[PDB]
Amino acid sequence: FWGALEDPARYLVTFIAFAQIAAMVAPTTAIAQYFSPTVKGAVILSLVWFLYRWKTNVITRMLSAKSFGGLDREKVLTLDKVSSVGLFAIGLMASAEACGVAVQSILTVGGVGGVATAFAARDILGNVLSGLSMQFSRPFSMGDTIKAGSVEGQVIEMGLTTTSLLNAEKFPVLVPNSLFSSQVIVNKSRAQWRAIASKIPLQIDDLDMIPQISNEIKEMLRSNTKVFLGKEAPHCYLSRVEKSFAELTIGCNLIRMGKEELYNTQQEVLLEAVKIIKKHGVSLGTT
Amino acid sequence: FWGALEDPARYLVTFIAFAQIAAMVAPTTAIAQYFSPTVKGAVILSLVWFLYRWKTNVITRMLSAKSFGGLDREKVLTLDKVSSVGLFAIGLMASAEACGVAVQSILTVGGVGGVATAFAARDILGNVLSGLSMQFSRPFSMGDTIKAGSVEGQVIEMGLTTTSLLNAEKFPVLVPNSLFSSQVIVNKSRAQWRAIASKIPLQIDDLDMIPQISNEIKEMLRSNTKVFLGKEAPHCYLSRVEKSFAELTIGCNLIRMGKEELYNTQQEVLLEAVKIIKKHGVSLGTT
Amino acid sequence: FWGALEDPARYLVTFIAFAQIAAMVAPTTAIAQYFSPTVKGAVILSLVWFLYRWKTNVITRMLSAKSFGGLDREKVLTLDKVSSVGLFAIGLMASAEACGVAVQSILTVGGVGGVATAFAARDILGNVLSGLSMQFSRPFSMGDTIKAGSVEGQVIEMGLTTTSLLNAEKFPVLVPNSLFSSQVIVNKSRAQWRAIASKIPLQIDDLDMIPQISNEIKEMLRSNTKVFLGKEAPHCYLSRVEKSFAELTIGCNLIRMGKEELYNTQQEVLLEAVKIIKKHGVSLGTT
Amino acid sequence: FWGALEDPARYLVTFIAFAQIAAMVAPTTAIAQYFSPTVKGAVILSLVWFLYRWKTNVITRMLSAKSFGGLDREKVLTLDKVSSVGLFAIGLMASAEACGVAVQSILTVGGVGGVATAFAARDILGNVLSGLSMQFSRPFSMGDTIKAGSVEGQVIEMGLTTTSLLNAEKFPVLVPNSLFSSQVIVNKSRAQWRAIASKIPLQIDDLDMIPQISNEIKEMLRSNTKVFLGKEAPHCYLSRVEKSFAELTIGCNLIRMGKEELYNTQQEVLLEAVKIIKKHGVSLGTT
Amino acid sequence: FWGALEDPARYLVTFIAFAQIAAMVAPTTAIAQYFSPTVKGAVILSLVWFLYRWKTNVITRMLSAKSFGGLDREKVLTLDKVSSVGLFAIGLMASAEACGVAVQSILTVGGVGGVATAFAARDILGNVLSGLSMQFSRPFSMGDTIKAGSVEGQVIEMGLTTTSLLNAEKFPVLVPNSLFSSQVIVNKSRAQWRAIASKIPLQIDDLDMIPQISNEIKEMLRSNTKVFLGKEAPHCYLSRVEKSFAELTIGCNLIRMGKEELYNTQQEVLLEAVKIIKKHGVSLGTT
Amino acid sequence: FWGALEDPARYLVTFIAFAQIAAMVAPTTAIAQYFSPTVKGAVILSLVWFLYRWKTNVITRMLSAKSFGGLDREKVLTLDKVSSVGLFAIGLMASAEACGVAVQSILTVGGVGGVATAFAARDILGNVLSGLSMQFSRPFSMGDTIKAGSVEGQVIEMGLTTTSLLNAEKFPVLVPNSLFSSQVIVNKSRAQWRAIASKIPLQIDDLDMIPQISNEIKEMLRSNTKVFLGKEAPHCYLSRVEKSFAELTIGCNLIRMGKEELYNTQQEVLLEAVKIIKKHGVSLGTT
Amino acid sequence: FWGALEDPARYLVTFIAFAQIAAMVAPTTAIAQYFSPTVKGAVILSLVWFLYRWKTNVITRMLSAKSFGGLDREKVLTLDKVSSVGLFAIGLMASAEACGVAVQSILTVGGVGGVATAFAARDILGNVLSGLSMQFSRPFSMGDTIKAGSVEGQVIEMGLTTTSLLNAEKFPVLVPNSLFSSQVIVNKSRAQWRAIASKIPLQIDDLDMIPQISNEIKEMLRSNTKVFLGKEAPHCYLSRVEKSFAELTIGCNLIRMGKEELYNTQQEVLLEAVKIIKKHGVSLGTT
Repeated sequence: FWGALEDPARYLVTFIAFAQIAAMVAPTTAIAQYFSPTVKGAVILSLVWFLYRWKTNVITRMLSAKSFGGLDREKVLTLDKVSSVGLFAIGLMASAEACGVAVQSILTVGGVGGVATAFAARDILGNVLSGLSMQFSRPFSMGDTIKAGSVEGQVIEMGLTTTSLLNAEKFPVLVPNSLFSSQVIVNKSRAQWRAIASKIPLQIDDLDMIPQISNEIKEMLRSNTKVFLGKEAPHCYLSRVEKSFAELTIGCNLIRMGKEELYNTQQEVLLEAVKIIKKHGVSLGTT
Repeated sequence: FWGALEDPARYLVTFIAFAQIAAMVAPTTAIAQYFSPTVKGAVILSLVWFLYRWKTNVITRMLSAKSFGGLDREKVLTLDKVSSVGLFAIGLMASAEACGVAVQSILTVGGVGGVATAFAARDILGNVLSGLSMQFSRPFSMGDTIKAGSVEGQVIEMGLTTTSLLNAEKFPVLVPNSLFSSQVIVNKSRAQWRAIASKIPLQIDDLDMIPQISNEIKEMLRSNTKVFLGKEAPHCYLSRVEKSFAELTIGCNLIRMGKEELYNTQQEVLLEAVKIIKKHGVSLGTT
Repeated sequence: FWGALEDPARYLVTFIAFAQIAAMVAPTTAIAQYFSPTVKGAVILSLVWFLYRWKTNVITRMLSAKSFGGLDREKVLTLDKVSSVGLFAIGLMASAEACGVAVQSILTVGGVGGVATAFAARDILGNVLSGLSMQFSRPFSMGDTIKAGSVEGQVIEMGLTTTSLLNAEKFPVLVPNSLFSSQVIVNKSRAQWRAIASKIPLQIDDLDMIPQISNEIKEMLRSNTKVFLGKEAPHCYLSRVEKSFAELTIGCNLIRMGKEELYNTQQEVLLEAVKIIKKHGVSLGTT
Repeated sequence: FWGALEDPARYLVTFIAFAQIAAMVAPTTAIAQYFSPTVKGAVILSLVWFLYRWKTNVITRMLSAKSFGGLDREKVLTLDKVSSVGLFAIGLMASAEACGVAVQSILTVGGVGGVATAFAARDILGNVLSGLSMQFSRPFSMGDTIKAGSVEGQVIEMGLTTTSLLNAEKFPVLVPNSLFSSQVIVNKSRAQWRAIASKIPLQIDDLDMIPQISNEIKEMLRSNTKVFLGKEAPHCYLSRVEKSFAELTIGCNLIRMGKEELYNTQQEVLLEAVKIIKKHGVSLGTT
Repeated sequence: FWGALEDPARYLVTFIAFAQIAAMVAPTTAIAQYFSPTVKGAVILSLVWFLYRWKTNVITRMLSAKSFGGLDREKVLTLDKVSSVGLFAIGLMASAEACGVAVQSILTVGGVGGVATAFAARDILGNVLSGLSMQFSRPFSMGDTIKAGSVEGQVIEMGLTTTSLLNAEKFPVLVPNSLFSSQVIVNKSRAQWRAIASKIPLQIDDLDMIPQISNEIKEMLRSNTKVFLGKEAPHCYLSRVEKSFAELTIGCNLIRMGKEELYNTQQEVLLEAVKIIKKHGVSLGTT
Repeated sequence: FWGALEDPARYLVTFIAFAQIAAMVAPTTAIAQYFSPTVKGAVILSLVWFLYRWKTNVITRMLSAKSFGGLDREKVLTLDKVSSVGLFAIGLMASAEACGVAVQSILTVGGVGGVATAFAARDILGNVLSGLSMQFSRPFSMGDTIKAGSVEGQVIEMGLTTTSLLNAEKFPVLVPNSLFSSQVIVNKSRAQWRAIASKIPLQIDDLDMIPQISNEIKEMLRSNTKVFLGKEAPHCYLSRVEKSFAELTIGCNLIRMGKEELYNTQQEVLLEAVKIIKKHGVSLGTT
Repeated sequence: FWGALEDPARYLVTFIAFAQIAAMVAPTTAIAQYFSPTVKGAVILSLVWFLYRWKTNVITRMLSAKSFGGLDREKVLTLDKVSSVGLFAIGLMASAEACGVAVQSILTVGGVGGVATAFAARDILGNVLSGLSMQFSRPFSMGDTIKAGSVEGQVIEMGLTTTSLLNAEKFPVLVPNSLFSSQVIVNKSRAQWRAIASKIPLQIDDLDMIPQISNEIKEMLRSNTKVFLGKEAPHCYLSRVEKSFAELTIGCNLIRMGKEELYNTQQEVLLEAVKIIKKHGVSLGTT
């Protein structure tokens, strides 16, 4: 409040301005060595206790009068405590710098004791900066079923420090944002043309009808509705040939499945594929 | 105590103020080079031994008189020891800075010997800052069964440096707070619409009745009471088809289960599902 | 706007230039100690509130007039908020430096409170610099199916901070660029002469016809069309001899396969190889 | 010793004070440029060799006279060697700073050569600070069977740098304290209401009597003495249904077991549970 | 261009040199406080806009005239953008330092905002320095089939930041050079006297003929051509004795195999070894 | 040698002291700007080439005269090379600081080029400081069979940088000391009351005699000589009940076994336990 | 060359010394503000282009005249390029410091742009310092078959940055030296009294003859020649008792085996042990 707090803050620096310092030129060691360390030494000592009144009138204005603020009560009552040590740290650290008493000895205990809280606020401040860069980069939105670190889930909320995303067990995970600027984000809702990589083991003991099984499965997959063909072709090749079988890794490429249309297709592709395998008189394998 | 400690602290700087320095202008090298290094050199040397009396009268006022303080006795008796080296470090480090003796040689052994304890207090101070950010971000409360790093447990206490949460074995884990600003917090009590991902292997050898099993299991799951349907549909599709079977991954989505209502449902969904499988004359699979 | 914002910015420094400071030589402590801390103290205090008008007229010029800018609306409305704390930080940090009030006490809270955001912007700024080095080094292009960390996918987009590459499940992964300057990038589209490393177990119980199987498989592989021979020779040697079998690790080297020509060859090489094995009357092994 | 060491330390600075410097005002370059670099250059050079006598009279006073000190002999004989390089480093680093010879060139080899031992003492000093924070935070006491990193053991000793805790093999592990401020501490002796999570596979082939087995096991567990019921209910639900069986995950919640009362209960709960399973005519499963 | 760009760069500092500053000694605050902050303040302000013309005439000289330079077009068009912010950063950061306006407030936003890009360019600059040390240390050449981190491949190219090496699947891996100064490089082409470590399980049930099998296999291996014997002897000892067998770990040491001469030997050593095992009437084991 | 090296070192600074500088007051720019940059500029330039003679007379005094020193020859011949670049670095870095030529430009290439070797000597200097803290903390002695990181072995030697401990294969491991201040040290020779955690599977199919087996095994273990009972009781409970068996985890607590008395007890406890199991007519299990 | 390069380097500073600066006292702003910024500004500007001639006459003296130097040609031709940017960096960084133009703005772009290459040369310079500490600590020699990180091999070469050691596959691994000051070095050639830890499963079904098997195996092992007994006794105890067997972990301690004497003993100890087992009529186990 710039209309009601400057009275003991600024009127008591107009006081020490006029009463003792400016009007009075008393020659008993008060000009050469006290005119500068008691104006700047007293502007600061009554600008720190300006900011203490501008700060602790967020006690009167925000929590006492308004209904606990735009924060909560326990959030703002420890904010009028962690901003009262960062105001005493700048208060003693600037009031000792202007009074000339121990200038570069309190600045080195408060520039090193204040870089201790910069070595240590690399996690919470890294989350603030990475969550500040998620607003520019935009990897996801409020519905995208992303995954950072096997943290598959749809994004509930996007905060500054932590985005909360609702897990595969429908548990609201609260991912810190520094896991988004240092890790892979597999965004799974801005995804068109999804894919199948299934595998069917099959007991042949023939090893020569199997290019016709591998041809007719491809002829199933490219003559399938809701299958995308502009990207990679539907592949069905064999691998892992053993004493009795050869497992065919069926691959296909769907188009914009909605997760209940998806599993009907991942079911019916594999079932129709097994129908084509049983058409050639060969049963399925033991793995 | 600003009413009873300034006597040998501040009366002996009013002493060296008036007796030797201010009133006396003795010309034998006492003004050009001793007026400033013995006022600021003696304000500081009797402000450090002010803070030593304000500090060691927390011995008389807190532990000797009051019942061992708001800390314990062994907490505050090593606090009147770790604050007596941070007062001798600022005492020699400011008393050597005002006396001009070795200014930037003690400041570089105490600004580097004091950043050794800032390289090293990145764990305990990181826990203080991350536990100070848990008050603003609020990932959990005193009942939330969260997990940070396979550290599943309900939160007993929320401290500055370590929140203690009671484990799955009902052992009170004491998680440091820097595991909350750098890691995922799967908060499991602000969770509505929980889910089932079960799997049922089933020996068919038919592979063509199985869309009717996969349809009738879905018709069980969406006609089930206490099952949420506004989010993802109850899915029952097959995967991993082999020589004799196909395992059906039954998925469902419950609503706000209370962990004893939960397992009755995760039991009866799977039992009723097996009843529907045995209705179609197919038994369960070998995995 | 250098034609319409300097009026209250620069005309009110020509004001305090001429009106009070330059023309007026009033001897009541206004020259020795106020001529420099109120010109540079007021150039800066009306150059910060120049840049506040040049900055908040990107509100009028970019989002209000033009259609939300070359950024979006929510991108530029938090850019006129994160550039208004970096202008108040340089505003108080330079306005306190020119006014001489607490010079090296606000510079040490803003050079340490501004290196807190340099300890912490090592992820987002590391992504900017590594994505700035991807433009010079060029590991990949817009079609290259690269992989950084089991992150196999063709590159959709190449941004500053994150390149997005479409995964093996055709999910648009959004890889941060610092995973490209610190990790291996297996670029799989600037690849000629691809290879096969297959394995065929085979029940012999002879262990002496097997150099003729290993010779005739090599004679298959080097007399194969679309097989590259200028690099490593097509090898077929045995390993892992056991109670009944010896698995032959067939290796070959193809030439510039197009991923649907590829698996036809990886099929027919192994099938023709099994035809050569069954020509020598030995069946395949149990692994 | 402030009564017997100042003789060659301080009497030879009263010597160079009176004999050559203070009383003598010889005009051959001895006042303008030698009065300050040979008082502060000789106070320091006879305050370093004060601290060398106060330091090496811990040789006479502590190890030679007293029985090897409160440390050992090999501890204090290398402490009068690592404090004689930190006194020669501050001795040359302050004696070169007061003599003006190479001020900011020895301070930059001793403020950088002394931050080499601050980059490197982040492990031992991190253990000192984290073990100094274990006195305030108090995660455990001298009997608590804690575990930090699969380091299960009861705490023998709690030092500054390393707490030693006696392992599960009854080997005295010596955990560094920085593993307590950066890692989870599962304190297992301030634990009330311990739990059972057992599993019983059981060959049913019925799948319809099993809600009565799951009801009667719960009726065993809540009608059990020394079982806590104010927290989570005793659950017995099925999971992992397969070709012949369904494994029932029996859970229960005991009360303050003393590790030999515990395993009698974890035995008799599972035995009585198997008695209830064999009461319903179904045998146990194959897993 | 030092023959055609200094005209508006340097002729307009000879202008402000002669016209206003040097020849003119106008006494209206232009000598005591403007002679130094407007020569060095205007040398710099017309040396930055010298380097802007020397820089943006790499636009005219390199890309517009010559065919897109020794870089590409998109490489050099973002190089005339990332060198125009490092010239505006040094331009405002030196032009504000010479004009005296906010000296140590812009230097602390540009020495800390420029060490943000030194905390962050530790990956790309680490690759430049480690790839600059690969030229001195020389771990490999353009044909060496090295491996850093299971990154087996022959080295295609050796760049500054990334050496590209063609993988075991003949995919051109692009390894960053900091994986060569911090990790093991198994250089496999400057390798003489390669080795075999094979294993043969063998069903004996005798356990007493086996020193003669282990002697005759060694007599095979040292009487083998292309086998090196100056280093370690060819060993054949048993290990892992079980119910029926004992697996003999045959070791040998070849000489400078060329990868197709190699596998013929690794085949024929094991085949001849099995011939010696079948000579003693014992068949091979089950593992 | 302070009796024979100061002749060209210190006599040539008494030379430039008296001959040119002190006695001669020649007014041709030799007092205002050359009296200080050529005394301190020549004290240093003949104190660096004092330390070069005090350093390279460790060539004459230590290796040439004495038998290669208390180090070896190859140790001290590279110590008169790595101390001749740290003397040229302080020689040019202080000789350029006193001569005033480029003071803060060589100090910033030698305070940053000398903190490059402080970023990098965090491993070797961390080993020196952690091995300097092993002398105070004392985790082990010269016979203690400790383990740091699955590095089980008895400690042969305890150096400054690396303690060498003889492995479980009796290979002298050379552990760096920074693995002792950052990792767990399971000291296994200051261990009293060792333990057994054995397991016996046993085919019962009774599940009701097994509290008498679990009682009689405990009655064996507490009536056993050389078994400690003041700590945890000898436990024998069952776990992992399956189709036919229940494995009993026998635990016991021995007393100060000497590793050949140990395994006789770990043998005879399990054998006597199996005798008690076969007394109750039940054989051992399949696991 | 201090006899032929100082002509344009030093004769053109004797030129600007005598011709314009020293002899000429022209009063047109050439003494107060140009006498110091153009002597030190021109000593440096003709000492940098002294070192450019002393540097680029390693082009004439080393590679052009001598046969490509003690380095190679490609090593020294990029050394006359990476020392020509560290001479232009110190050239502009000191020439801008003496000319006074932008002193603390180029020093902060070259003390921060030169600590970017100190954040980044922590790998190559860490290898130089750790390989410089391998000369003092001496963990190994040129024949020692050491292992750092499963990097078993005999040491071929010991460089500054990387020691190359020939692998178990006889591939010359090139280990960086920072893997020796931060990791365990199991030096396996300064090893006396090697050991055996073998295991023999054995089908007993007796469980009472087995102390006589465990006694007679020990009587074999201590009555064995080339077996060391001054350290740990030869142990043979049982563990892992199951349905039919008990595996006896035979341990022994050999003496200074030479790797072909070794495996004959590790063979014959196990064979003789199996002979003693078959003497007691019990066959070997199934594991």
